[PDB]
Amino acid sequence: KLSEEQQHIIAILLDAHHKTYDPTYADFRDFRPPVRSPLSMLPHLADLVSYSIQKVIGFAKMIPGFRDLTSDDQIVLLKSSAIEVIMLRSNQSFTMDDMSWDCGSQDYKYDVTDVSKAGHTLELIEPLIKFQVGLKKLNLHEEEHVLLMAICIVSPDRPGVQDAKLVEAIQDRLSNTLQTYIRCRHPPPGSHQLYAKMIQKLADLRSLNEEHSKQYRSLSFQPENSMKLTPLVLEVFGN
Amino acid sequence: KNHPMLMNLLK
Ligand SMILES: [O][C]([C][C]C([O])=O)[C]OC1=[C][C]=C(C2345B678B9%10%11B6%12%13B96%14B%109%15B%1172B932B437B%1285B%1363C%14%1527C2=[C][C]=C(C([O])(C(F)(F)F)C(F)(F)F)[C]=[C]2)[C]=[C]1
Repeated sequence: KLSEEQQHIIAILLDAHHKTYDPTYADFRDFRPPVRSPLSMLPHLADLVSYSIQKVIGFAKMIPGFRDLTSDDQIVLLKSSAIEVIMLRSNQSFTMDDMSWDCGSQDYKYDVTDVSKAGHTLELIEPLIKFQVGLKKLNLHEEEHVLLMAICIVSPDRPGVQDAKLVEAIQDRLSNTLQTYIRCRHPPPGSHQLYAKMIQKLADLRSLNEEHSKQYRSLSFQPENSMKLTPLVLEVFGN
Repeated sequence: KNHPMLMNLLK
């Protein structure tokens, strides 16, 4: 049975997502323009990631209990989850019609070629597409999508976490909300093993995060590429 | 380990 507290948690996270995800993509005009061995898409996609980081921080701040953590722990959690939550939240714009992230317009529709033109390789891009396809196929309720993003952010095993017991206590409240939501509100057959499949997406994200950081380190080690990043991206992903 | 932009966005 979904308790009053669990229904409240879901309502907060749905509101938080509403306040931090703009399905009109209006702000994309502000980024450096996309250009389709030159990394022609790096300025645009770095600006897009920088913008997305700001949205993920805004969502995180509204997760019940996140503000009770120390500043150090909030920082560790956001730095370690940012690319994973961006990959998750990007699934909303992903389409299996042509395996692209379609942000409202042809200029802002990104395929595997565009991602390679920001400097990433098939080692990341192939499993990233497989993740987007597998997540899209779960046909998550919006409630499950926002819970999964929150559980991803509040992970007690991230490196450098200090108060791992409090992080785990916050995450457990979200995990039990999600498990009870699936059991009470997701009708079969779509609910079949859904919680385990969602946790599997969190394990897939760790692998994607490790590969992203490897390729980010390689690309940002070249100062000509670092010059095209943003200050926020350099702070979050490293310098 | 100075994260002034993150710190500032966190409040
Ligand atoms: O959900 C929003 C709008 C809703 C709202 O209003 O918020 C919809 O937007 C989107 C935001 C992000 C993406 C993505 B999608 B996966 B493909 B990769 B990653 B996600 B991120 B871009 B596309 B690339 C992405 C990526 C690019 C650059 C680096 C890079 O490594 C770089 F640039 F290559 F060096 C970086 F350093 F990290 F940037 C890493 C990853 C799509 C849509």
